[PDB]
Amino acid sequence: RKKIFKPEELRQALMPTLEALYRQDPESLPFRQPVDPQLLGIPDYFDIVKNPMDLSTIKRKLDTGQYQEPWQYVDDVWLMFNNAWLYNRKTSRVYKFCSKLAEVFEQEIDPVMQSLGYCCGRKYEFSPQTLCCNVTLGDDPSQPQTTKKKNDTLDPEPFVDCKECGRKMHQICVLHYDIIWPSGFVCDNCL
Amino acid sequence: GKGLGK
Ligand SMILES: [Zn+2]
Ligand SMILES: [Zn+2]
Repeated sequence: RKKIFKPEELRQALMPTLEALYRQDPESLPFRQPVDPQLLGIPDYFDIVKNPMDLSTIKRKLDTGQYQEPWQYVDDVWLMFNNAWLYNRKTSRVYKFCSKLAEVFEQEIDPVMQSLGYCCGRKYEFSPQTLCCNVTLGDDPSQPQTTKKKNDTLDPEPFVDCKECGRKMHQICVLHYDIIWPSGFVCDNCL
Repeated sequence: GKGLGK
């Protein structure tokens, strides 16, 4: 039946991934506390970032059992990075630091999500998809909200739920070209 | 578009 994750299971699996981020010096420094626009002198910050996130807040969420399942933790991690890549310029120190944190995260999260029964821990598709030649802006919980182009955006890798345990798994990870699931997808664990 | 930076 439906998998429920208890707080201590999520904390013990995931916290090392967050620690790996905190370990980065200088890179984690701008991410260790909530952005304070007065202190930092950036009064436009909450004009651009509608839903702030930082390492301390994620830590507090883990410590207090605020995540019901681990994709929610992954989403906050990417909300944090996506906010910073939005607010800050590509040539800025804080943007480059953010890209380093994301690299570290990508390398840490997969075996840890695998230990929790998931296919992997990866949020985004690997490449932009080929194209054919206001309010709360919610496409995705990690996408910073909004109130001529380059085709370099990544979409979230789409999910299918296991009908037995209720875990969200990637379509591209668990659905294969030569297998059909007439009665709905069941993950290998639950099989 | 982009913020005043930090
Ligand atoms: Zn996957
Ligand atoms: Zn399952």
